[PDB]
Amino acid sequence: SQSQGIQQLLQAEKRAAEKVSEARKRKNRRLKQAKEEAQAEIEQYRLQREKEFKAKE
Amino acid sequence: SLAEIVKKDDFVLDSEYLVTLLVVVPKLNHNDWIKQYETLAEMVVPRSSNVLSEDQDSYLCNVTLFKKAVDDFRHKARENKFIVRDFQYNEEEMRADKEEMNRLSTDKK
Amino acid sequence: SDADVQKQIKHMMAFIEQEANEKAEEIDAKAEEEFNIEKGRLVQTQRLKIMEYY
Repeated sequence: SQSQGIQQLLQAEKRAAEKVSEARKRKNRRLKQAKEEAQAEIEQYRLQREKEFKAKE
Repeated sequence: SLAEIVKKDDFVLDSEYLVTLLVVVPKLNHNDWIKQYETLAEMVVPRSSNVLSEDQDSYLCNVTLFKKAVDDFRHKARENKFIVRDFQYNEEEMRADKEEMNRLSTDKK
Repeated sequence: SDADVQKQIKHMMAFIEQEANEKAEEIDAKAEEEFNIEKGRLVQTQRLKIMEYY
């Protein structure tokens, strides 16, 4: 039966699909992490500029 | 018609690295084709010829293989008189052949 | 020989695994690039507006 050849094709494709899907999941997670770390660091910049502004006042 | 012989289980599709090709061969030459398709190109898995049907002259089979093989495979099939007839379970085309056979007979009446 | 074709394909199919790993590594390289690009663009655009406000 042709399953002896066909399952070797399907196994390589399933392995391939998993490796690509994991990288796409990582891509989405990294983009979310960039927004969150930017939101933390931008407040640190604001707080420093606020301290300098109060000193000038 | 492909609509009389095409069935889903004979196909490997909907994939990044995988293809199904389709080839017609004479009934005498089929006895060579059963092995010889594996010699046409690299990236072909063994035992992947799958006959859809046979007749008074000939066979049509699917060949299931990795995507890199396909253009060398099809060209070298033609150079050896193995006739490429690609139809990748085309549901819209088999449905069109069935519905239009019924319709044009009915409309002619 | 069916066994020799099986020995050949068992080697040759490793190129599909390599191309899939390289495709995943390209998506990961894009994830690292777009992380740095998006973070930098967002932070510096807002930081400029914050410096202008103050």
